[PDB]
Amino acid sequence: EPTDSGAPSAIVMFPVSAKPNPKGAAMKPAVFNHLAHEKKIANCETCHHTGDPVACSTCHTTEGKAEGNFVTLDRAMHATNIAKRAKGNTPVSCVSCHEQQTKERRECAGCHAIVTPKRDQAWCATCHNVTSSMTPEQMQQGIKGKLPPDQNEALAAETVLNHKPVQPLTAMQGPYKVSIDALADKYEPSNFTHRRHMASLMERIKGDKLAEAFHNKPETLCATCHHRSPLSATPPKCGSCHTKEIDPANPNRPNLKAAYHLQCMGCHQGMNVGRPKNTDCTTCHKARP
Ligand code: HEC
Ligand code: HEC
Ligand code: HEC
Ligand code: HEC
Ligand code: HEC
Ligand code: HEC
Ligand code: HEC
Ligand code: HEC
Ligand code: HEC
Repeated sequence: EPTDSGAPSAIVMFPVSAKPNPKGAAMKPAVFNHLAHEKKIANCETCHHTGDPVACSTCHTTEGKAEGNFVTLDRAMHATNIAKRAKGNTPVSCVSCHEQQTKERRECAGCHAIVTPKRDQAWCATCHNVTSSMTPEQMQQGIKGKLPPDQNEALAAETVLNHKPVQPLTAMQGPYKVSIDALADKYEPSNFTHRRHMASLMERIKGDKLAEAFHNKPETLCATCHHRSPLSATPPKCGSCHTKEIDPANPNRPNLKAAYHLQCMGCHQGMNVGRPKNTDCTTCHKARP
């Protein structure tokens, strides 16, 4: 399948710099699947914000220059907080649109209302992924904008085709139900439908390639809720980090009650759950007669 646009189906993107880089001091080049993107975004100018479709690096070099308003390659590819242009087009970055996706799509917006992205090495590597078949020489030529289109296409194509998404933990790999009773007092324990929740959440995003590329560890989705602890099938209790009472030390951290409310309710509201509403108290935990 060829692209409508006439662009290569997948493209390797290099760190175009005014500073010579004989040692290849750089991030691993990024492979952009143009075909898959263009099939999801009809407006070519959403990305090619100046109109004519040309490499962003023609204007956005690592150092920045006149043609790009000194907006560097780093900024053009990872900007967040991009201001809405009063007139004309509001450019997008790779990161901002991806971020847009998690906030605008109901199936993404529940977990992403409660997830604080790590944006660690694994996150960088999702984009910075050119096949290891790329040689230092090819790296040098791409940097100089002298890599032949056929070699670029071939490196990009190999990258796309050699990708194998990670096998996540099944909902059967987590507990079926969890009696959340760490604070049981005025109400009964909340009998959480742990497995049903996980399974419903995963089904809604099954096959999404953006989601699959960035959820790249078997337990990543478990970290949605079990955050700030090593990826694991048996994470520590919320109660191990969240104190019953506001802890006067480190710091502003929600106490346990708020941790549960903010987390459970935060997702429900993020993916517009019909029930329970945050005011449906006995739906999550029956009042104690
Ligand atoms: C896709 C959404 C990306 C993620 C996440 C990260 N980067 Fe990136 N960045 C990506 C592209 C398309 C490009 C341009 C092509 C290239 O690889 O050069 C870049 C550019 C950079 C650069 C500038 C070039 C360089 O000197 O190698 C750097 C320094 C860079 N990116 C760093 C970086 C880091 C550290 C990231 C994780 C925290 C990261 N990027 C994620 C797109 C994407
Ligand atoms: C963002 C999700 C994209 C949309 C939608 C479209 N394109 Fe694109 N294209 C974009 C990038 C990030 C790249 C790689 C540029 C790089 O630095 O290598 C491009 C590249 C092209 C090109 C090749 C430019 C060249 O290297 O000189 C062409 C001809 C092109 N794109 C055409 C094109 C058309 C017509 C679009 C709508 C059908 C379109 N693109 C949308 C990403 C984005
Ligand atoms: C030169 C003809 C351009 C090409 C090709 C690309 N960009 Fe660009 N970019 C250019 C200018 C002159 C400016 C500033 C315009 C203004 O409204 O200020 C921009 C700025 C951006 C930004 C916004 C940065 C921010 O507001 O902080 C982004 C994210 C951006 N550009 C992205 C981008 C991408 C991804 C490109 C290829 C698909 C690309 N630009 C090409 C000029 C030029
Ligand atoms: C919205 C306007 C986008 C822009 C800007 C960029 N990407 Fe993107 N990304 C977008 C969607 C909707 C998807 C899913 C496409 C589909 O098949 O469903 C993707 C996903 C990716 C992926 C994951 C899969 C793959 O192609 O490897 C990668 C790593 C990716 N996007 C990279 C990427 C880079 C490097 C970008 C700037 C050059 C970039 N994307 C911009 C939507 C948007
Ligand atoms: C809970 C079951 C999730 C759903 C459904 C979706 N995502 Fe997700 N995502 C989740 C977690 C816990 C993480 C890890 C954060 C970090 O520590 O790395 C992520 C991460 C992403 C990312 C990368 C981080 C970022 O750039 O913000 C992307 C781009 C992403 N997720 C996209 C995404 C999309 C498009 C979804 C709907 C189709 C989606 N996610 C659903 C957990 C969950
Ligand atoms: C699910 C989305 C919730 C909604 C809606 C409400 N609560 Fe909640 N609550 C939730 C959890 C998972 C827990 C932990 C239960 C425990 O035993 O560990 C709590 C806890 C409380 C508590 C403390 C425990 C108790 O006294 O038994 C209080 C008093 C409480 N919740 C009050 C409360 C009120 C009044 C709500 C409606 C306005 C309400 N909760 C909604 C989950 C959820
Ligand atoms: C939010 C939607 C969750 C996701 C996604 C996962 N889990 Fe979970 N889990 C979460 C809560 C609120 C609870 C209660 C914790 C507490 O301290 O009250 C749990 C608990 C567990 C446990 C403990 C079971 C037991 O004590 O009976 C385990 C072992 C567990 N969770 C595993 C687990 C795995 C492996 C996940 C991904 C497949 C996963 N959880 C996701 C809420 C959330
Ligand atoms: C220690 C290893 C943690 C465990 C286990 C849990 N959480 Fe946590 N969480 C912890 C920190 C250090 C922080 C504060 C971060 C900061 O910005 O101050 C929190 C924060 C929360 C919050 C607020 C929103 C957030 O940033 O994610 C909530 C809603 C929350 N935590 C909920 C929560 C739940 C329900 C837990 C068990 C499933 C849980 N946390 C465990 C660190 C620790
Ligand atoms: C998204 C990441 C969620 C988190 C965190 C929690 N819930 Fe949830 N819940 C979620 C969905 C999307 C729905 C609607 C139905 C669907 O699957 O599409 C619900 C539903 C509930 C309900 C009713 C059905 C049930 O399975 O019991 C309850 C009572 C409920 N949720 C409780 C609950 C609690 C106590 C949570 C934190 C421990 C919690 N949910 C987190 C999405 C997500």
